Amino acid sequence: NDEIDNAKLIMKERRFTASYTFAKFSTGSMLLTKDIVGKSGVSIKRLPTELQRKFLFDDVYLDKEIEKVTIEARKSNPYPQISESSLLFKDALDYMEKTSSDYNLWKLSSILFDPVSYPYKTDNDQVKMALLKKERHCRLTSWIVSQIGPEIEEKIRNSSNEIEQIFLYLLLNDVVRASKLAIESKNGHLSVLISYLGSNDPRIRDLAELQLQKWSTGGCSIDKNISKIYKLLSGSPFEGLFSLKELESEFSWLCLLNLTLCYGQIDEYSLESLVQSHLDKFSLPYDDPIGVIFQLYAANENTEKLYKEVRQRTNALDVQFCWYLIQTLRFNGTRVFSKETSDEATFAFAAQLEFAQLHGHSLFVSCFLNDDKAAEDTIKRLVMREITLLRASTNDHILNRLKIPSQLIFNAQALKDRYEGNYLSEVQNLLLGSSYDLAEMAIVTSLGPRLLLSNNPVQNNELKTLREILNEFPDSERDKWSVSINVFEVYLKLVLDNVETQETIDSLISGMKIFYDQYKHCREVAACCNVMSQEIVSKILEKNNPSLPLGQPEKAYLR
Amino acid sequence: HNELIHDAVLDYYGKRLATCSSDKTIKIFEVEGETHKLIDTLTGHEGPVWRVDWAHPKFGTILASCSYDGKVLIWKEENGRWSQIAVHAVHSASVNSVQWAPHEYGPLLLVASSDGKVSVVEFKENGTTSPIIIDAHAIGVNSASWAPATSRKFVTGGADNLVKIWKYNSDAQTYVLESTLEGHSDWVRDVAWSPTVLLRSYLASVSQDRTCIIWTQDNEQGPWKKTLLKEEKFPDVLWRASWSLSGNVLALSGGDNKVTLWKENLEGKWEPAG
Amino acid sequence: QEVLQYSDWESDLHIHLNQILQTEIENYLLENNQVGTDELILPLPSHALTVQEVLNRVASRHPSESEHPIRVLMASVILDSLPSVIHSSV
Repeated sequence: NDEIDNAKLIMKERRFTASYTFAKFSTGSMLLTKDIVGKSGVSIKRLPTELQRKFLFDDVYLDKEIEKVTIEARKSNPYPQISESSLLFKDALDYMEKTSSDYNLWKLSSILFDPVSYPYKTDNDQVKMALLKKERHCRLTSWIVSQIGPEIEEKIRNSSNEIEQIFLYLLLNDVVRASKLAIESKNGHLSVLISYLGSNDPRIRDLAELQLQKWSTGGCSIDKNISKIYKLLSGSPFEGLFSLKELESEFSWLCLLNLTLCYGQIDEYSLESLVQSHLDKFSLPYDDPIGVIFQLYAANENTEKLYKEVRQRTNALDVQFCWYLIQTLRFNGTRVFSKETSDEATFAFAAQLEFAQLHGHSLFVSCFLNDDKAAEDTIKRLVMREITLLRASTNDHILNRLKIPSQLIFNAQALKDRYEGNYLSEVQNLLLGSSYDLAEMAIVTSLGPRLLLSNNPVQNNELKTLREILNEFPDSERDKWSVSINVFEVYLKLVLDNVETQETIDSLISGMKIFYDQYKHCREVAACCNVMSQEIVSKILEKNNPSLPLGQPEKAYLR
Repeated sequence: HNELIHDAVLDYYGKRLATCSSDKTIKIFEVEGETHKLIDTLTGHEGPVWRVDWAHPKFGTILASCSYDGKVLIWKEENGRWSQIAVHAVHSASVNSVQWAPHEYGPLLLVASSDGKVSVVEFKENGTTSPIIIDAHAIGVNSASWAPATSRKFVTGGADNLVKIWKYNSDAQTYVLESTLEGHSDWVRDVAWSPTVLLRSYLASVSQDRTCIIWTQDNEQGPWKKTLLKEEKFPDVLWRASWSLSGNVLALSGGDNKVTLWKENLEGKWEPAG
Repeated sequence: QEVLQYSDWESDLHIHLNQILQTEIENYLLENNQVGTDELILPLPSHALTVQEVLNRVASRHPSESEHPIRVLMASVILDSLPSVIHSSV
């Protein structure tokens, strides 16, 4: 009516246009949107993961990681960190769905960024390195070889010439079938002439280049098949008169990395430079997850810097994989990474887990964080928020025994389960909690508004045992005392005894008068001081007061 | 009412929720899911209710409640029943903010009002409200969020359009004017400081100009840097802003219902995210 | 905490001992009757306070002045218990 014009005017001073919604955060970091299906009139929308991985809902994967990392209690801040990361990429070959090319991503990191196993001994430190070089190379090339296997046979059916069948059965590596048709094309030197996988010879390099150059002279029908044979043979599979950047479809980019890696001369020039030597001619996929692994292998010490670049564009280094890579190798100091990129990957990852709704899996990611402030206060804040996730499995109690200074989750329980109905239940488990201090006058803001008990000499002797918890607490500077808190304990000695006290016995009418200069929080903490006056009549003469409601305070109690 | 809802904010536990409206009440609807449960309807107000906030828990859960009439009602459960234990009514005009101090700091509710005033409610020794009157904006102070530790600190949002940062000193006893910001040209709605768990705070200082200017501090000792959520006037006008406890993700709902999960990426681009 | 400016063993003890005499003068003045019920706005602390027990407060508070034995000699003359200190130091 006029309440239309009124409401208008108020939200001129709020300046709101009338049609209000809001989005808030709850306690698991998810949204609360106004939708009139709620009984508040708001309903919770559970926020979804930045990147979905299947084994960030797998408890086994998390507890494996705990047991494959060196947990410290950090010397600066006891709240737990990680000294050294003994992570491996074969931890994710226990887990991950096995038909994603994620499994392929995990597989590829295992061969490169976790180094070969060495079962040989050497007598020279020049062959020490060569044997580790060949071992990683065949590993590398056997994984490539299986994943080009179909792609080799496609280009077998996209050709038809007999030298093509010899040439391409050599790359799919089946020498006994390679020379079979070489007998029927009339060859005894081209039947094998692709076979340099562990052979380096500088002479045939020369042969392959001269062979190109005689054919160029104008006219004559010269084989462009024998020219690919002598392209692989020259030691330089692009340069010359003929080239493999004119084959954009009679080989794939992935077969081409293999051609540079084994027919650039495996051991005459290093591995990773020839990986980079492919990535000059061609720029690899950002959306095939295995393409990116060979870029960040093409880059050695600029792995950290290619990560920041590929990331400006589409990601296949998306936040789980980069997290795993940087946090293995920056603790190790084998591949360099910036400590600031370390911090962004870690932090970003804890966000995705808090869309995953797991407080513990996040708590463990704060451990890799070694900024002393962040890995103090992220740990505190998690624990007092959602206590309830942290108790639920025995994986959860190994999150609760990183080097948790268990007791911390118990000191957040008695802050959590506290409510105003059962204030006294958990302020009791601050008192009897017995790792606390300053619960000594806090029990007095529960048991002052209801000095109701169960009022026998077993509850009162039990309440003796409760004011001895007071002295169990550590003793503070200028705080902690028991010379006015034994007031309520010398009360439990004049309530099992009759004897009129002129303070021949007690500090308790004095103790009430101190308790009308003490009462702090609440004026029913001041009026209980008036109620405990009344429960002790003929045992005092009332130099305090008994407890608008006047009609019957009783002004006669003296003798 | 529950259909032109203007606030619904939870406690730090996330188990208790208090929703207000144009109902002239505070219908307490705690979180049991998308079902919530009435415990009491608190009548004490006259006129539209704007903001409530439960206490941060180390000094109870204690519901303030600010409203048209002039009144901030301190409600507290005391022996399983409620009782308005103080009244904090030192204002005449529309009271527009109530936000408790976080339980990294002590008992310091922050009341703000478009009468010109901020009021730093000092809880005395029976819970007896006593404010020190300060001014931030002299058209009216429409909002007031706290700055926790990513001494005491807060932020207020202008009806003068300025977003003034306020920082406590104990040799002058009040909030020293730390700095003054302005990229705004119609009035501020909500000034939301981020609770990041590390050195970083962005401030989505929400404005009526159909724009929200995200001031950014990359680390706290980096300065306030002008960036925009997007670099155009929005079709409609923009409402309540929040920042997460861990991740620092923006969340706002628009007039057309612009869902916002646009967090600042590497490249410095407020980038859509989960 | 702003009657502390030296914050050490003896700075605690001064302010401590101030309250020991200030409770007990009102008691003494209740014998001599300068305390009544028109003589307060706040009920009087007619508890007598003990010297040695508030020294055990001080001692546990500052093990930074337990390393100064002279600061321990200082304590013991206000206790007035000179053989006991001299027997603990041989």
